Amino acid sequence: SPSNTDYPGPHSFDVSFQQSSTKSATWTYSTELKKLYCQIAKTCPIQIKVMTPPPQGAVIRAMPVYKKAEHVTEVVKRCPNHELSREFNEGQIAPPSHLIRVEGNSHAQYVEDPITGRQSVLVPYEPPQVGTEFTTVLYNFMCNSSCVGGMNRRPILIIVTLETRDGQVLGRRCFEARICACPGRDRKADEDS
Amino acid sequence: DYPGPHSFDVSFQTWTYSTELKKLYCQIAKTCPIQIKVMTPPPQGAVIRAMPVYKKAEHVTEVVKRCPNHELSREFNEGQIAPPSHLIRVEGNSHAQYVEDPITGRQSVLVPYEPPQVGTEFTTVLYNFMCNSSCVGGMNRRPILIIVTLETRDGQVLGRRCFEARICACPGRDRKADEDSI
Amino acid sequence: DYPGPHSFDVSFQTWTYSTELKKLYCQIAKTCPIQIKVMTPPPQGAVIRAMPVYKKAEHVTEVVKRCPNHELSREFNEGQIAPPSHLIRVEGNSHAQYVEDPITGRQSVLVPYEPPQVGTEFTTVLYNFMCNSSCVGGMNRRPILIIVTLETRDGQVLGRRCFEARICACPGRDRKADEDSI
Amino acid sequence: SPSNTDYPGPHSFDVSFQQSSTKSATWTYSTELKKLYCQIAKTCPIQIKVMTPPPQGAVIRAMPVYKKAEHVTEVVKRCPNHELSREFNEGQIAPPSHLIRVEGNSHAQYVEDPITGRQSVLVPYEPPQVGTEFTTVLYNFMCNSSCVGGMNRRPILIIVTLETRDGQVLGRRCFEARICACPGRDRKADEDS
DNA sequence: AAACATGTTAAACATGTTT
DNA sequence: AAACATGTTTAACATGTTT
Ligand SMILES: [Zn+2]
Ligand SMILES: [Zn+2]
Ligand SMILES: [Zn+2]
Ligand SMILES: [Zn+2]
Repeated sequence: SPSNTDYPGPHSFDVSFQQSSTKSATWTYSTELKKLYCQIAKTCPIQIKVMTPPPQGAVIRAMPVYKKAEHVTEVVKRCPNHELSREFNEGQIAPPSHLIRVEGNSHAQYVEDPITGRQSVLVPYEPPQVGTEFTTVLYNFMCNSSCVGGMNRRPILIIVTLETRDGQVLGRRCFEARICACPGRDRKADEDS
Repeated sequence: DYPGPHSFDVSFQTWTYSTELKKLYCQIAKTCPIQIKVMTPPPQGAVIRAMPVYKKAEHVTEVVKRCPNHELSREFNEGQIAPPSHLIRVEGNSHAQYVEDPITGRQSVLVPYEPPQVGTEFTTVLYNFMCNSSCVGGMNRRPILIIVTLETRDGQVLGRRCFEARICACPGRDRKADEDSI
Repeated sequence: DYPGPHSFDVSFQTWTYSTELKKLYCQIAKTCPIQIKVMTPPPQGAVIRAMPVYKKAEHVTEVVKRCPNHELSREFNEGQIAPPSHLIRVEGNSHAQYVEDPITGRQSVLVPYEPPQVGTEFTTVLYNFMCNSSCVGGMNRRPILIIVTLETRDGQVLGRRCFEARICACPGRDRKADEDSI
Repeated sequence: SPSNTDYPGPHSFDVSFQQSSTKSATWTYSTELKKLYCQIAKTCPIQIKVMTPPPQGAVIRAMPVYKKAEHVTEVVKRCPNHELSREFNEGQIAPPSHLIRVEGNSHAQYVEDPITGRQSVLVPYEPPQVGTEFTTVLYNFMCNSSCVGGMNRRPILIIVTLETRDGQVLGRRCFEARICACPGRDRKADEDS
């Protein structure tokens, strides 16, 4: 069952979240809590930062997995309802079963591991734009973290991993993901807890 | 409106559409599913171009771009295929290509046509509008309307349909109130 | 409502019924006893068909099936006579037959009519509703109403009655609150 | 982050606002609230009064700065929209980025601090006209106090400072500035609050 | 049935524009 | 000035779940 410990690796790999506006309540992040609260199917900008240029076909794989020990062995797919619902799939090219999607990147390739059957999504690594210090990747989470027949409100967490073009892990960072309806409210309540 | 040889047509099933007002009310940067329907297979490369333009005769000659604020605000731009100036964007299609006319300077976005899915009866396109219908320094609340055109791989027009677009914050409210004027 | 020649009628004695709201509030997959009463013996094969349909004019044309989750979730399906797609089920009757209309695609369930028990005054049918009135990908909280129809063995209608169905989790609460709106 | 406390200084430095007509609703002042309510790009007359002639190159610098602690460190510039909009900049000589402008004075010089990057505008001090008790300076505020991509309705306040020709502060006065569309209405509502 | 978790639906408000 | 148009801010409401 895939590792979830932070491992900076030779390229000082790192992921962070910086707010796209100046509200914009579509999502929010508890650096303190290592939790990302965000709305379903909406877009989440995630900042990647290295300290030294990674290898060649270097890729960034984002994989979802249940937080709690009891479920870790269960794959994380979209609930039956959404995996068919006309919406979010109609003009889509991405596997309707996959939870995690990346928008704005034709090269993005979705993958199901033949043995573990674990779904994940990869994007070829490209350095930041000139004058920019972050490579930004656009993720989309396709099921509330409470879809019955899916996560059924079981905490999950994302494992973004920087890997060599032939799957060797060069770096890994994790954060708990909780896709809902009122990221604002929920984060707030979660913090008063 | 020009149905053309393939009896080209657009229709709609965070946004809403007044059939009889030929007006689309939708929130900014939110996704707009749009239905395309032909009667006979179009040529081969056949593309679907979506172009914005001002409704009022006063302003038709002025190109339609995103207001300066949005145009250069990391937000929505940062990790993006499309140019930050373009108002119309299409999501869910790597083949989608954005184009600026060298002479007219007009911005538009094309997407290669493809028959519907088996059993289906519509070629559905995903459009995103990236500036409110009121951005100062942009549309400055000047009504605009979208011109979706089915064209031949080399730019020959095969059909054209058009509806008024009004991307705001309360498409519901606005639509309703806009329905009160009668 | 069409009483018909046999003065056909439906009535009610985990669920509850607002007589004056013609609304049935009941929990999912729980059992609903429904009372049938005629005035004169119906024909011979005479059947009682229960069909679901959306109350709102907007959606009447759309068939009513179980949401995808329930439709294919071993739970409630595994060992079952009836099709997993069908919303309405009848328990306690081997003769009960489920039917999908080839043309309209509409789902429904029939049960052969039988006079009441001796001394009794009602033909009681046992209905099960298999999806909440709010299942995403199904009724998506769109009010539906049941159409129980007494028909002739060959499908001729002899009578029809109808009540609004709202299968939820707290029929008590919902009913009460739904009674507060007045 | 620039000081905002009133400091009369050796020359009994003072700023006040006296109404140019006898309506004229282009602006208004709540002496009581220390708030100036005024329309964008329109002209605001501000009265300067000393008690003893200031030094030589003595200047009057007006600098904008956010009121609330959370933003004080952020410079105050014109929102992107106005910094390009053909209007208000076409026949203008002043930096389209600058919020505060002074009209009716060729010697007025706009300045961006190389280190802090803070924009301000200076005007050489000149005593009142004969028989007059005030040196009047004409300011123009170039962005609503709600321009998105700019102040985004964040309260700001002006810091007019009397300084020696080589930047030594001889006096300073502050007032909250809220440039809007209906100074009348807004002030009224603000007072019923 | 109580206290709670969480998606759905919108109202009250702030503030520029039109009349 | 009074009304109108519109983005924003915040809340209430509906309903399955948990206790
Ligand atoms: Zn789901
Ligand atoms: Zn804009
Ligand atoms: Zn269901
Ligand atoms: Zn501005």
